[PDB]
Amino acid sequence: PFLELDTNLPANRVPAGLEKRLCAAAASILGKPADRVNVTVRPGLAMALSGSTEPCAQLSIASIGVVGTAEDNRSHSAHFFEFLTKELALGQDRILIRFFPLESWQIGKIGTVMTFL
Amino acid sequence: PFLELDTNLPANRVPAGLEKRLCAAAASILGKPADRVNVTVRPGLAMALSGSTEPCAQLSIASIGVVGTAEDNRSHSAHFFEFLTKELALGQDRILIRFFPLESWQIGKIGTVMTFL
Amino acid sequence: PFLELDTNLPANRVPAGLEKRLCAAAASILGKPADRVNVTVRPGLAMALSGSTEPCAQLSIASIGVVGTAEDNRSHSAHFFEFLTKELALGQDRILIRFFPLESWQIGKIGTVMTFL
Repeated sequence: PFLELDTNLPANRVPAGLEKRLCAAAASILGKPADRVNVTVRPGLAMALSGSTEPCAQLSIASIGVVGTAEDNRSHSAHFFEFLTKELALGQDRILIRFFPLESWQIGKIGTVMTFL
Repeated sequence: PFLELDTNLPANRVPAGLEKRLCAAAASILGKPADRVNVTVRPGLAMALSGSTEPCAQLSIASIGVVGTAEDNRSHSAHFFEFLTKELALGQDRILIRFFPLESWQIGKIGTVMTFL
Repeated sequence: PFLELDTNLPANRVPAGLEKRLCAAAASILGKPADRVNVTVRPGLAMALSGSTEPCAQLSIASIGVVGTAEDNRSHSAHFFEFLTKELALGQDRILIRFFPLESWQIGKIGTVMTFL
C-alpha cells in the first residue's frame, strides 16, 4: 500500500511519529505486512477541503487487491477515519479519502517490477 | 473535485488566498457546488516543466463525471489556464494540467464511501 | 512524462540540480524529448517506506505510451533505480516506483488538451 496524506496543519501540529502509526494502522486495516506499507505526510500546505480552509487532511490510499470495491472501501474508510480524526484532532467533516487500485506491473521494487518478484 | 497544484514558486511568491480563489473557480468551471471542491497547493518545490526549471505550475484535477472526455477537458482547460496564468503571472507555456476521472466507490467521506451517501 | 519524487531527505541533503539531472535521465530512459519531460521534487517530508522511516524516496512516473506493460516497466525500473540510488545516496531497499499510463485527453496544454495538438 502507498498512503499519501496532505494537510494544512503545520508540521508542529501533526503528532510526532504519525507516519509510523499510520503505517502500522494501514497494515492492520488493509491486511498487509508492515514491510509492504508506505506512508508519506506533507504538512504545512495551503488547502481547502469541502470549500473551507479550516484545518483538514486529505488521504490517498493506493494498493493491490484490497481497495477496488465500494463495500471493501466502506469498511476501510470507517477504520481510517477513526484513526485520523483522533490523531489529528479533526472532526469527521475535515478528512476525505481517495482509494486507488494498483496492479503488480505498476510497482517498481529493487530495479524490477512486482510482476517478476 | 480534488485539485492539487505543485509549483516552484516560493510560498511568498504565490498570491495569498490562491487556494480559496482556485476553489471558487473550480466550482464554477467544473459545475460543482463549492462545498464539494477540494484544493491543495504545494509551493517551493524543485520543478522542471517541458524540460525547463523556469517558474511553472502543475495542476491535477480529479473529479466524478466531468473530466472523462477530450471535449469536456478542453472546455475546462481553457478556463483553468486563464485563471492560473493571471494569478501566477505565468505564460500558458509554464502550466500543464492532468485530468483524472473518479468514481463514487473511490471517495471516502464521513467513514463510508460516496456510493452510500 | 510526469515524474514526481517525494523524499524525507531534507532539502539540504538532496544534491543541487537533482530535478535537472532527473529530467535529462528520464528523457533518455523513456525515449521522450526533453522538452516533453516534467519533474517535481518534494523534499523534507515525513515518510515510511516498507514500514521504516529511514531516509527513502518514492517516485511516480506517468506517461503516454511507454509505462503500460510489465516488460517495459521492468526495464524502466532498473534504470531509474540506478539513477536514484546514486543521486540520493540511498540503498535499493529505500526507493519504490509507481508507473501510471496517461492518454492524450488527460493532458491540458495551452488551454486545450493534447488530443487536439
